[PDB]
Amino acid sequence: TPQNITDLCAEYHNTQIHTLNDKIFSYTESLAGKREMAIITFKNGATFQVEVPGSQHIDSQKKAIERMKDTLRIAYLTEAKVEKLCVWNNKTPHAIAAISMAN
Amino acid sequence: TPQNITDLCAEYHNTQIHTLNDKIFSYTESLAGKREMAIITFKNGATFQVEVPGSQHIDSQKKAIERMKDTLRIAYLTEAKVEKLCVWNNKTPHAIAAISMAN
Amino acid sequence: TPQNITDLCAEYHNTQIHTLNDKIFSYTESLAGKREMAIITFKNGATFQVEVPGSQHIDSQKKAIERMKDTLRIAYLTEAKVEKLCVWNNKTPHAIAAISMAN
Amino acid sequence: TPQNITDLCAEYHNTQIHTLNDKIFSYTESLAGKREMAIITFKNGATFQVEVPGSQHIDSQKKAIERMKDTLRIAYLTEAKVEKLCVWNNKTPHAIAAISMAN
Amino acid sequence: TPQNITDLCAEYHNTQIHTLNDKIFSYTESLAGKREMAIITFKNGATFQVEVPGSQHIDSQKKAIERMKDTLRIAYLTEAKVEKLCVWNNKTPHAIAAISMAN
Repeated sequence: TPQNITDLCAEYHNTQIHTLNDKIFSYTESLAGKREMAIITFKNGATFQVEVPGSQHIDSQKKAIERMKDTLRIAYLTEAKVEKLCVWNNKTPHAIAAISMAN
Repeated sequence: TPQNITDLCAEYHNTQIHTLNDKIFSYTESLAGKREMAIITFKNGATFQVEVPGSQHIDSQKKAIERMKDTLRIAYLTEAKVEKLCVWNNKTPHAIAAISMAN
Repeated sequence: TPQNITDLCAEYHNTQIHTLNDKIFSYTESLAGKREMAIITFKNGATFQVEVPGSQHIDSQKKAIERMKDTLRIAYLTEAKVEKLCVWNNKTPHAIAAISMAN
Repeated sequence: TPQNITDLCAEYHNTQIHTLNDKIFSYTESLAGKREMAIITFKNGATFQVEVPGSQHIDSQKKAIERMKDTLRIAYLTEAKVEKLCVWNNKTPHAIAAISMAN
Repeated sequence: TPQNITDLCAEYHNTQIHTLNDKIFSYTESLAGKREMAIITFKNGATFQVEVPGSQHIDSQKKAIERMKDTLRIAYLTEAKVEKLCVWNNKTPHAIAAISMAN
């Protein structure tokens, strides 16, 4: 086991960390057909999506997506302080793979 | 992959943007047969519904109506602040497609 | 589609509106067999129940009952003023069909 | 149907009420195989468990245990104030039947 | 049945206790394939993992796994303040089995 976000992130091909150290600026949640996604923003314009679940997503992968969106929300809403993000740079916007929180 | 709500909205036919910049005045919720839904209001009188799930409801779409419901509830209690709303104008009350939260 | 809590209650047969404009005095919960339920109490003395699901509920309704059980708990913990309650008046305690919370 | 914890407690035969009028002092939760449960405590030492969901249970019951677990964490974190508790006394510790939180 | 964290941990031999009497320093959640889990950190630099739901789990536990991720998140964001930890010792990072929270 990886022990940290950095180490975790290292284990995937099209990956990358962002070091935010700030709370999310906006949260968007879509229910719209094929657009069942959440998008987040930082005051610097850093925009990130939580992916539309696909069949490219394992079983394990899928639920734990619903959880990432539960997390984005409570963080957004409690005024967070996001540290870093692990992300799939091979998408626009960048796909959140993992989040790290620390005050 | 849309990077904001406005754009997202644009990917559809009976759609429309509301820019409120206000928290929900009221929140309504129901379990009575065939009217299993939620309804939000604002102090200008603008009312919006989260629909009762039916056919034209992808299973993934379906799970997503549920999360909307959690969302308008917590947003309601946390003294909200809803920037935008993508809605199906071909409904009455207007059908919530997506929500945008900005501070 | 109902536009508010009042015309929605009207859609139903053995219903009626109480308008409280007050917070929940007490909340109660049982996991006891055949009594898996919740009970609300208002300071004036008014008592209501979130009914135990049995045949008389449509599957969809069941999912709704759990969300209802969720809203009452949180409104309670928060001291969320409860505006109205649409209530099936053919049960004792009065069985809740819908809840309205206003600012 | 019953409209208070007292009437409901009494519908069962290996029961008793505890009147605490105080917030939960400690909250313990476990994923230990076969010991999937929680234990609550009060300041002076009273201990109660929410059971591992099995086969003396009725099923309607199985989800209602889940929510009891939810109610006790939230009540813990938000420093609640337990009015009452209905408990199966033929079990050590005391297995929570129902819970009462009063304003 | 166990009466406390100490008791429970006491039933396994590949399990060890940690007493922290501190609130979590960092919370890390991942949805990356084969890495769907969470990581928590203490300022003493103590690091813990909630395991990915593998073959060494019972279906009861899987549900509980979910719950533990819910607890850690609530505790983190709430400045929780964890007392003790009963952990699975034959792994690194040490994997959680049960938590105790007192205040």
